[PDB]
Amino acid sequence: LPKDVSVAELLRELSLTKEEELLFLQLPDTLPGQPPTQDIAENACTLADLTEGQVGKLLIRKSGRVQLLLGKVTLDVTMGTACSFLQELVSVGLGDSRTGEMTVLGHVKHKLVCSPDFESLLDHK
Amino acid sequence: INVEIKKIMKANEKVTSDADPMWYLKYLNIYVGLPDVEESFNVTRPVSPHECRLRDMTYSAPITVDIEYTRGSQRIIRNALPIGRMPIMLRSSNCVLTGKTPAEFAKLNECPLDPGGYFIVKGVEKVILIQEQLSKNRIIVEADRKGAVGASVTSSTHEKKSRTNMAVKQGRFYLRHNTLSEDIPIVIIFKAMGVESDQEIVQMIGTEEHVMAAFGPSLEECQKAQIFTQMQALKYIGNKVRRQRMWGGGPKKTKIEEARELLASTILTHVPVKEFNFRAKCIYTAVMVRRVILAQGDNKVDDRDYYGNKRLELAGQLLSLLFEDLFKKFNSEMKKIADQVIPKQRAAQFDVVKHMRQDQITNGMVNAISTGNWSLKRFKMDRQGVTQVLSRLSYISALGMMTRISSQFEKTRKVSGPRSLQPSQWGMLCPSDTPEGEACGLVKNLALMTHITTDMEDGPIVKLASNLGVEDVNLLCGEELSYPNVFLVFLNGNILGVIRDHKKLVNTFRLMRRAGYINEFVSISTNLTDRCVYISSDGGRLCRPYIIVKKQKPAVTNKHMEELAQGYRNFEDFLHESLVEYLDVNEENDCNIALYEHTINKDTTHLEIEPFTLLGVCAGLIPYPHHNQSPRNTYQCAMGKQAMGTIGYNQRNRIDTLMYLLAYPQKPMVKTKTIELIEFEKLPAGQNATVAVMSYSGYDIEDALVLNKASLDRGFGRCLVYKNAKCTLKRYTNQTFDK
Amino acid sequence: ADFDGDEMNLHLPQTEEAKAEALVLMGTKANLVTPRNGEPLIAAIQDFLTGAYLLTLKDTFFDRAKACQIIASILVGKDEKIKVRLPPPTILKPVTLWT
Amino acid sequence: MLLFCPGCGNGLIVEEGQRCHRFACNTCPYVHNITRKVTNRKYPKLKEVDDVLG
Amino acid sequence: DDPVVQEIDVYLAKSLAEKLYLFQYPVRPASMTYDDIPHLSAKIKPKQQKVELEMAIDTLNPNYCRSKGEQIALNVDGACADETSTYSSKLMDKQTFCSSQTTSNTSRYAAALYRQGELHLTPLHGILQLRPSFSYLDKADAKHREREAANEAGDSSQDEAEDDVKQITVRFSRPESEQARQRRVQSYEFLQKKHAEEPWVHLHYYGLRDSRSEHERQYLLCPGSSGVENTELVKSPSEYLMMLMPPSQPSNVLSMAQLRTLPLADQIKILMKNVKVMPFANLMSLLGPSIDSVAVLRGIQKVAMLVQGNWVVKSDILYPKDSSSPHSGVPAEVLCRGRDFVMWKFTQSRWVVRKEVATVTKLCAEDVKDFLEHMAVVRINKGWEFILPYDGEFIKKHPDVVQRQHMLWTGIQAKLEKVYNL
Amino acid sequence: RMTVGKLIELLAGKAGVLDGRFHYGTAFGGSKVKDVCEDLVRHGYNYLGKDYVTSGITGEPLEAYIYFGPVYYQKLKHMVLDKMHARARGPRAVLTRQP
Amino acid sequence: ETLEALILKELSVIRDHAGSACLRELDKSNSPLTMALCGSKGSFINISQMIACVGQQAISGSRVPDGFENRSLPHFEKHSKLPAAKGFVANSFYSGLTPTEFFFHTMAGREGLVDTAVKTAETGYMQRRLVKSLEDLCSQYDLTVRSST
Amino acid sequence: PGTQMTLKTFHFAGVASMNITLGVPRIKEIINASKAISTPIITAQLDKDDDADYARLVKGRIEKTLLGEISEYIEEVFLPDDCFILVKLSLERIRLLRLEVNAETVRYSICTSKLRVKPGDVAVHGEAVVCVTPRENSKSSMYYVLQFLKEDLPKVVVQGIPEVSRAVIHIDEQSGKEKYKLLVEGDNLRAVMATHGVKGTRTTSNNTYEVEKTLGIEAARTTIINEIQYTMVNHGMSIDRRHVMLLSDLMTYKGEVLGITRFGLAKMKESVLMLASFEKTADHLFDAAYFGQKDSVC
RNA sequence: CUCGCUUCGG
Ligand SMILES: Nc1ncnc2c1ncn2[C@@H]1O[C@H](COP(=O)(O)OP(=O)(O)OP(=O)(O)O)C[C@H]1O
Ligand SMILES: [Mg+2]
Ligand SMILES: [Zn+2]
Repeated sequence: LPKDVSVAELLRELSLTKEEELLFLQLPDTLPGQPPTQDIAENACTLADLTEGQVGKLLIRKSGRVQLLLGKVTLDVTMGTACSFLQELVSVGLGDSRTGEMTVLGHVKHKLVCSPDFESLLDHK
Repeated sequence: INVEIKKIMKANEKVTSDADPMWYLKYLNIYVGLPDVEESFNVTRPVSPHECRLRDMTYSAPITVDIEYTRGSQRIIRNALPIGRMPIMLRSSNCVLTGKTPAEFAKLNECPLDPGGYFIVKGVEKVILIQEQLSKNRIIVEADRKGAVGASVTSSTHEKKSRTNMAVKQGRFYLRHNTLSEDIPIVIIFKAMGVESDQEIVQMIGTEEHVMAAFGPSLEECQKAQIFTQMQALKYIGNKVRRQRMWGGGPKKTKIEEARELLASTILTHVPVKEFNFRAKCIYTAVMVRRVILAQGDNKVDDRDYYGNKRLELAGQLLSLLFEDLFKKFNSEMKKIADQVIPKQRAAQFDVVKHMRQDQITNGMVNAISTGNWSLKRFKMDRQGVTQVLSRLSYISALGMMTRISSQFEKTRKVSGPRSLQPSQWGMLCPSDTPEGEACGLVKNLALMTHITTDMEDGPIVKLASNLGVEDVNLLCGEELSYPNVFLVFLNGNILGVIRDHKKLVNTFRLMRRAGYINEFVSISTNLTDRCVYISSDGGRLCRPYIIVKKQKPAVTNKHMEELAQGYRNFEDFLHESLVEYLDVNEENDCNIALYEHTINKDTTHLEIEPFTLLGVCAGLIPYPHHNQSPRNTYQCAMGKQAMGTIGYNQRNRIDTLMYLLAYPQKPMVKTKTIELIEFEKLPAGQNATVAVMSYSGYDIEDALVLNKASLDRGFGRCLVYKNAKCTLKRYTNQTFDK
Repeated sequence: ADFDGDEMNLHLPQTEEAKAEALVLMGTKANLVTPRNGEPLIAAIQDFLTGAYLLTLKDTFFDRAKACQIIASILVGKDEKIKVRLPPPTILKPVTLWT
Repeated sequence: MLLFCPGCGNGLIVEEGQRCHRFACNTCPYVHNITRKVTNRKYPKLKEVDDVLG
Repeated sequence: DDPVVQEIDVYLAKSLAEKLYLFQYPVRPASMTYDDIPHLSAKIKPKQQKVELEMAIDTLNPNYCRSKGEQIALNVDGACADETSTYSSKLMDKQTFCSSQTTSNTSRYAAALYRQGELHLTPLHGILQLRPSFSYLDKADAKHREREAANEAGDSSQDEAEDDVKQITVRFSRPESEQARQRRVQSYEFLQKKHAEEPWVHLHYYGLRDSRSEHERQYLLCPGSSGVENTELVKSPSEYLMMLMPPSQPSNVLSMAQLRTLPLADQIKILMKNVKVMPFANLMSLLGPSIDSVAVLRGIQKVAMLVQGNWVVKSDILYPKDSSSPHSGVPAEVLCRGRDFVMWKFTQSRWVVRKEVATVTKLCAEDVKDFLEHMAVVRINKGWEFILPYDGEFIKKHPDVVQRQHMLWTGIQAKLEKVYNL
Repeated sequence: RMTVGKLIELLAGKAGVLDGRFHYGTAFGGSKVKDVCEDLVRHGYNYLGKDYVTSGITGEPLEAYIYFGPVYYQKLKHMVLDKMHARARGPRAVLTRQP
Repeated sequence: ETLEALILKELSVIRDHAGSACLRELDKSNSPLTMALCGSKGSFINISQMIACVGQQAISGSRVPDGFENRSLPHFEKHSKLPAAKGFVANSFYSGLTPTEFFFHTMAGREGLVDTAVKTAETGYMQRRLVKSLEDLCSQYDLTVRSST
Repeated sequence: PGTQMTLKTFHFAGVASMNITLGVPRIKEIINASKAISTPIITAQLDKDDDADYARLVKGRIEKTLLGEISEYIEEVFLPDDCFILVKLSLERIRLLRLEVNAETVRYSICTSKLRVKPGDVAVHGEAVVCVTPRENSKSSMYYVLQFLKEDLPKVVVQGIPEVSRAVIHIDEQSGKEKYKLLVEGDNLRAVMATHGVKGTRTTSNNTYEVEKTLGIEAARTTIINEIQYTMVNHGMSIDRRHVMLLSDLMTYKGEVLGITRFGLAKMKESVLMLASFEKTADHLFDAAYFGQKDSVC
C-alpha cells in the first residue's frame, strides 16, 4: 500500500465517500489556552478543561499542507504510524456501582498527530 | 567544587546507625574556602602557589562542613567544622591567582603566562590527563574471534556497570550476562519479560522475510522446550541463576523472584522499568536483535575507533568520583564508630565530633593525586597513570602537556585501529601531534579550537521531543519498527520513541537549539541505515564551532566581524544570534561543511571558521606545515616539546629539580598565528641563525651540521643548566634532631 | 646509525686472547660483506656518492694547481710515505687540463 | 513460512490428524486442515560468475 | 498556498470523558474482528485500570481439535472437581484476554469522530492493550503440584494418622531494617498484592451489532452552534511558546541579550566600557529605537566625555579606585590623570605625539600605548590620529551639550595644568 | 624528507629581516613565495635566496650558488656532557654481583 | 572494486605523467635531480611529489576508507567516489596541501609509523626464537654440519 | 630481513584477489610449522593447459559446490496426504558451470550425514526434481524436523572436495602460449592430486604440513625452501639459498617437520638448561629433576 | 637500596 497523506485522506473521506469515520489524533501536551475557572500557574491546558462547542478550524491548503487553526496559533496535522492491528473504540460506562456497560463505538483505522508549528512561533517573535 | 560536591553531600546528607535509633548526623552545607597553610600553630595563613612549590608542601584549601547531630538526644549544631583538604587547581575559582594583574602576579612570584590548571602536591606539579573512553549505554554490533557477528551493550548507571551480550553461535540468539550460569535463548527472555505470544515477538523483531527466516530457529528452539508462560521462563532463568557466594539472609528459597529482579534491575540497567513493566526493555532487546540480524547480512559492523562514540573525562568527573568514594568511606567509618561506641560506654553520650578524623579525606586526595593510581571499590575501578608530573622543559612543553588526552588502551600491546588516525579526529584532535615511540597514536592532543561539553538537565529535551509528535513506544506494537518510513528516536541510549518524517523533527530541534530554548551543546544526528535519530546530551562529547550557512550565503558578514573588532559583540553574541553553532562529531556526520567560501555550494550547511585550527598547539609552531611531510611535523612536535628556552617570568625564583635556559633567546622570524595566540613570542625557545645550505668538509654526512666557532664564542647557543640539591633536617620521635 | 643523537656502546676487552679474537674475527676490514648474501655493506654513502659523481662527470676539467690540491688532500696517515704519481694531463695543447 | 495461531499467537507446526495434514498449535486446541497446495519458495542465490581472469 | 478547501470545524464533547477506553489487540490483524465472537464477561478495576475479557470459542468448527481440548481441560481442572473450573464443560471453551496499561496519563490523546464537515474530539480516560492471557497453564501446574503431593501420600495404601501437629512456629515480628522494608515495598509480590486488594467489577458486553452501540454512539457528538468563538484558546503564539517551554528557573562577560535586560544606565556604562570610543548615532542604534534620545544623552554624559564630536568613556570608569596598571602597577589615579591628559590633547588637536605624552606624564611606554590604542591609530609620518572622524552632525544638533563638555574640559584642563605644570 | 617548508621558511625569513617584517607561516596560508621573491629582488638580493659565495679556504668563488638565510634553530636538552658515560670496575649489585 | 581500480589507474596516470613532465623540463645541475641520478639520496618519485604532484594517498593499499557515514570527511558529498574526496592530492609539496589533502597525508604517515612500531616487536621475538633454536650447529672439520649432540 | 620487510599490501601475485599472507606473518607461519595455516594455496597444473572448457570442468570437479548454489528453488510443500521438500535443479546453470551433476548424483549426495536420511526418503520425480520426505526419528524428533532440513538441505555438498573452499582459473599469458592453472584455496592436496584431469606430478602447496603428510619429508623440505625464498623475494630482499636450505634441513632432519616454537624445540634439542632458559623454565626444570636427566655442557 | 610507575631519547 502506498503511503497516503492527510489532505488526500480527508479529500477521499468527504468527496469520494460520505460515510463517517473514526479517527484517533494525538494532541500536544498543552493546548494554546487557559484552564477556564478551573482553579489554576501556566499549567497544562488539556481537552479535559475546555468546554463543548467549536474549538477550532481545520485548514487544508494547497500542496497538501494540513493545519489546525486552534485560535491565535495553528498546529500541523500529519499521519501517525500506520497501524494494521485491530483497534476498537469502546465506551465503558459504569452506570451503576455494581454493573456497567461496554459499548463498542467503532473501529479505529488511522492515527493523526498534531504538533505546534514551531517555525511560525519562532519567526513570529 | 561549586556544584558537584554539594550534590554528592546531598546524596549522603544523613548518616545513622542501626544501634540506638533516633541518633543521627546530618550535613547541612559544605564549603571549600580559600587556600591556606596549617604551618601556623592552630592558625591558617594565606599561601601563594610558589610558596607551596618552595616548601615542598601541598596547595590545598580546608574542606569544612556545618552539621547537626544528637549527643544525648539533644540536637547540637556546628556552623563551621573542618573535615578535609582539597588540593586546589591553579587559576581555578578558589585559587588565589585568579582575577589578578601581572603586577600582582609578580608580587605573588607567578608567571602571568603560566597556563595553570595543575595541582601542586608535596611541591611537585601534577596534571590530571583527560581520559578517553567508549560511551556507555550504546548498542555495539561487532564480530567475535570466531567471526560470529554478535552484540554488546555496557549498561552503566550511577550505581552498576554491566555489559550484556547477544550471540548467534548456532544460528539462534542467546543472551549472555555475568549473573547467569549459562547463556539462555532470547525467546525465553522475551517470554519472561511479559510478552508471551510468539507472534508479538516476531512483530517486534521485524516483518522482513529474511528477518523471519533468520529468527525461525530461535522460535523452534523455544518451542522444543515447554516454555510458554512468563512463570515457566522465570523458573528457567532462576534455575540458570547463581548465588553470590551464599548471600546472607534468605527470603524463602528465592528463585522466580531472583530471576524477575535480575530482569528488572541487573539486565539492561540503563533501560528503566516503571513498575515491573518490561515493555520498554522488550522493545530495546527487540531492536538489538533486529540490528544483529541486519548486520549478519551486509557486513555493516560498527567500528570502535569512531570518535562519535568516544567520551572525554576531565579532572572534574574523576575528582567527583574520588570525593564520592572518600565521603562514603568517611560516613561508613563514622557509622561503624557509632555502633562500636554508643551502646556500651557510659552516660557520657557519644558524639561524632570527638571521632571525626580529618586526615581521611585529605590523605586520600593527596595520595590519589600524587601517586596517580585510583582504586574505587564502589565502582571496581583500578586506574593507573591518571596524573603526571608537569614537564617544565619549556613553555611549549607545559602548554602542550596541559591539553593532552590519554587512551583507555595502553602501549602495553600492538593494537591496530585506535593507533591509526581516524577521519573523525577532524577539527577535534591534532593529527600531527603524537608521541614518537611506543605510545604513538595512544596519546593525543586537542585541536586549537575545540570544546568539551558538560552534562545537561535532560528535561526540556524530553518535553520538546514529546511535543514534537514522537509517539510513545508503549502505545504501539513492534511491527511499526519494521516500517521503512518509521524512525526510532533515542536519548542517551534510551528509546525516546518513534517518529515519521524525521526531517521535520531534526530541523525543528536544530532551530530550537539555535533559538536558545534548548542548550546549545545538545546534539541531534540521524542514522539512515539503521533509521535511528540519536539525541545526545551527556557530557564529555567533543564540539567545535562552525559558521551556519543558509542558501549559499554565510550568516557571518563583514559588518558582524567589524562589530566584533570594535567590541560591540563577543562570541556569545554570535552564538545567540544564530550565526555560529557548535557541532558534535555525530551531528557533523550529517552536516555538509565547506572549507572556504569558494567551496560553498547549494548543499552546504556549515562553514569552517579557520582551517589552521585543525592543528594543535605544538604543531602550531611549525612554519608552513602544509609544505612538509607529516612524519617531519610529528618529529617537530616531539622535538619542540623538548626545546630549550625560557619557562616564565619567575624562572629565577623558581627552584626545580632540572631547568634549562637559553642565554639569548630570540622570537622566530617566521611566526604562525598560533604563536601569536599562545604568546609564544613572549617566551621564545630558540635562536635565529644564518643558515647556509651546502655540503662542507664532509663532516655533515648524516643529519650532522657544522657550527661556526666565532658564533659560539659570541654567545650563540649559550645555555644554562640549573639543578637542585635538597636536604632535610628532621626531628625524630626521641627529642634529638639532625644538626 | 644516523648521527641524530644516537648513542653507541663501547666495550674494552681485558684479555690478550679476547683482544686478538676481536681484531681478527671482528675487524672492520674483515667484515666488509654481509653474510646474508655477500653484498658489501661498508661502502660510500651520501655526500660521497654525490661528490664522486660530480667529480667524475664529463664536465670536470682541472688545471695543475687544483688537481694537485685535490690529490694532496689524501696524503695523510699511512699515505704520507708514497710518491704522488700525478697522471699525465688529458688535454694539453690549448690548455693543460686534467679530467 | 512462519504461521501463527489466530487464537493465542504461538507458532504453528505441521502434524497429521485422522484425515489430513494440518497446522496445529502446541498450546491450544486450534487446528487448520490443509485444503490445497501450499508452497514456500526461497530462490537461493545462484553461482553467476564464470571466473575467467588473468 | 491558501486554505483552498475543507475548512472543517472541530467540536469537543465531554459526555464520555471518563467512560471512553481504547482497546487495541497487538496480535489481532484489523481484518479479523471480534464482532461474531460471543463474549461472556469483563472484569475491570476502576483505579489501576486492568480489564480482563472472558470470551467463548466454539467447538464444532473444523478448526478445533476436540481431543486436545479434552486433554487441556483435563489438565487445567480436576477429573470432576467443577467447584472452581476454568471451563464449564469438559472442553476448552473460554478464552481470557488480559490488559496491560500502556501509559499513566492519557490527557494528550483524543478520539475523533468524523462527520460531514465536522470533527468531534473526546478525551480518553485510559488506553489498554488486550493480549491473550496464559493463566490456565499456571493453574494446571498448581493442580499438578497438588496431584504430586497426592502421589507422595499414595505411596502407602493406608496412611497412619500423622502426628504432624503444627508446632507453634509463631515467628518474631523482626523489626525490619528500613532498607529491607524499602526492598519489600518495591518487590513485585507486594505490588501485585496491592493491585489484588482492589475489588473486581463485573461488566456485560454489548457488541458492535448491538443496537445499544449505535444508541450510545451519538454521545460522541456535542450540541452546539456551527459558529461560536471559544472563550478560551486565546493565548498569543508567544504565550503558547512560553507555556510549552517553561524556563528552568574579559570585562565584556555579559551578552547583548543580558545587556538589554539591564537598566538603561547600566547598558550605557557597559557599552562605553567595552567600546570606549563610539558615536551617539551608533549608541541609539545599539540600544534600540524605542528609547528616547534625551535619556540616552543624560546617561552618556555621566560615563563619557565629548572629543571631536564623539564620546569617549571616562577614565575612572575604565580604572576603578581599587585598580592598578596591569603593566606597571601604578595607582589608578595616575592612570586617570594620564588618560585625561591624552583626551585633552585629542580635544586640542587631532594628532598626538606619543613621545610628548610620555615626557609630560612621566609614565612608562606601555601605559601610554594602552591609552592611545583605546582611542587612536598609528598614522605613519603623522603620529597618532583619533580613531573616529570629526562628527559635526551631533555638535550641530546639540550645542548645549557641546558647551557643557566645553566648560567641563576647561576645568579638566585647569586641573591638568596644575598637576603636570604645562 | 621533502621538507619544502624549511626552504620556504628560510626565504621568508630572509625577506622579512631584509624589510624589517615578520612573515607568517600559518598552516594552509601564510605569505606566498611570490611576495617574498619580490621583496628580495627589491632589496638587491637574488629572488631565490641563492647567493654568489667565495670559499673561505681556497679564497676562490664557488661553482654553485649557495642558499643563505636566517632559520630559527632550537637547541635540545640532549647534551653529550650529560649522556657521556664510562664505567670502571665500579659498584655491583648485592643479589647478583654484576654492575 | 573495478571502479576503484580504474580510478587508481587514472590517478597514477596523472601522477606519473606529471613526474615525467617535471623531469623533462628540469635542467641539469639541479641539486635534487643530481642527488637522484647518482642515487645518494631520494629518487625521481620524491622529486615529482615535491615539485609536480603528490600521488594518491594509500592506506593498506587502497583509497581512504570512509571514517564518517558513506564519506571520508563531512566536507564531501555522501557516496562520493571522486578522486579528491578519497585521498588524491592534486597539489604538490611546493604549492602546499589543502586541509583535506594534509589530513589524508597525515593518515598515511601515521599508518607507516604504527606499522614500524608493531614490526619492531614482532621481528624481535622471531629473531630470539630463531637464534635460540639455531645456535647449536657448527661446521665440523669433516665438512659435515652437526648438532650439539 | 624480518626487520627489513615492510609488511606491504597489494602484492596479489597477478590475480588482483586471493589475499595471501606475505611478510613477517608468512615467515612466522612457515617456521612455526603449524598444521593449519591461514590462506593455504594449492597450485594445480592441467593436462590440457590451453582449453578453457577443460579448465572449468576440472575446477567444477575439484571445487566444492553446495546444493543451494545450483538449485533454483527449494520449496516445502504440505499436501493434504503428505508433506515433503521439493528441490528444483537449474540444469541451465549446471551446464553453464559444466558440473557433472544430475538428479541421481544429488540423490546419492543426500543420505550422507544428514540425520541418517534413509535412501527410501529421497526420490526422483523428473529430470531435475528431488523429493525428500523426512520421518520422525523419535530422538526428540517429530515431523516438524522439516525445518532442520530446510536449515541444511541447501548446505549439503553435491560435487567437489569438501575441504576445498574455492578454486580459480589462473592463466599464464606467456607469449608462446596462454596456459591455464588452478589456484585452490583449500587444504586437501591428496584429493586435488587424485582428481581427474589434474597433472598431480606438478602440483604444489603452501601448507608444509599437508605437503609433508602427502609426499614425504623431502617434498616438505623442498616446499619449505621454495616458500621461504619466494616470500623473501616478494619483498625484494635476497637471502643466499644456503641459509634457507640449512633451516629446512634442521626443520626436517628427524623425519618430521618440526617448528621453531617451544614444542618443536623441545623435541629437537636435548639440553635441559637451554630448554629452561628459552620458555617454561619451571616446568622444564621440575620435569628434569623428576627424570633425573643428567645434562652435558656440549 | 629494592620496587613499581610515568616521561623521554633512539
Ligand atoms: N623501537 C626501536 N627499536 C629499534 N631501533 C629504534 C627504535 N626506535 C628508534 N630506533 C633507531 O632509530 C632509527 C629509526 O629511524 P628511521 O625510522 O629509519 O627514520 P625516521 O625516524 O622515520 O626519520 P624520518 O621520519 O624518515 O625523517 C633506526 C633504529 O636504530
Ligand atoms: Mg637515529
Ligand atoms: Zn494457539
